[PDB]
Amino acid sequence: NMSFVKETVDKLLKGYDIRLRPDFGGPPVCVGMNIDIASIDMVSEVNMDYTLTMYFQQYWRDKRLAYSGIPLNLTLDNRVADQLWVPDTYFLNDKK
Amino acid sequence: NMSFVKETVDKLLKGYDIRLRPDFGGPPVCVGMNIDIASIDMVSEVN
Amino acid sequence: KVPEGDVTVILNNLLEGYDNKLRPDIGVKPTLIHTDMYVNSIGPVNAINMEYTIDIFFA
Ligand SMILES: *[C@@H]1O[C@H](CO)[C@@H](O[C@@H]2O[C@H](CO)[C@@H](O[C@@H]3O[C@H](CO)[C@@H](O)[C@H](O)[C@@H]3O)[C@H](O)[C@H]2NC(C)=O)[C@H](O)[C@H]1NC(C)=O
Repeated sequence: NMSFVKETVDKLLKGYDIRLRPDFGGPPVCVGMNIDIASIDMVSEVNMDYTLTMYFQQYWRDKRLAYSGIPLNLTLDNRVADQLWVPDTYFLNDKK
Repeated sequence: NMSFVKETVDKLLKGYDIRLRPDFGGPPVCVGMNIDIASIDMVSEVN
Repeated sequence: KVPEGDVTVILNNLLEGYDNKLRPDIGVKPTLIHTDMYVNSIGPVNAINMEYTIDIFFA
């Protein structure tokens, strides 16, 4: 069972172009976002800013990362994010 | 000679396993230590 | 004891095809991790910010 996961992951990451978004040239990729607020620390009047800790989660479909034959969802090591396209989300009113 | 030193350094660094201490199976490696104090620039009782 | 070359070949043959992306016993059973902690010191308690500092060795 292990070697099947080896082959599947290696096949998925083989020939993957991080520079191109999913469905490049096609319709826009839909990204579903949710947040879980852990705390709001310092609402400062003098600075005009609020500090906020949160778990920020994004969901998007990618045909390149589709696999079959494994009936379970794969939780990979976080560093694999360096080898994958991720949306360029950012917070506009951020100070730091 | 200059070149003698130049390839001597490369000879030294070649075949060197960083992952193992000197005398890996032998006695412990002795590490002497010196400290040259430049300055103590702060002593806070608060912290 | 044994030559340094023996430990070197053992070390470089340890990795081989490892693929650290995958956890041990993936798709078989949960990976059991035993946690150990040594509290070097519990730092100052900042009542203003509702926090406290702590220094630990975590294994
Ligand atoms: C792999 O991950 C997926 C995504 O989380 C898992 O699918 C989701 O499983 C949950 C629990 O079975 C589903 O929730 C239930 O769905 C029914 C029908 O919609 C709803 O009436 C219930 O209130 C509850 O929400 C969830 O729908 C499902 N996701 C989708 C898109 O259908 C899946 O179970 C995971 N598989 C493994 C082997 O880990």
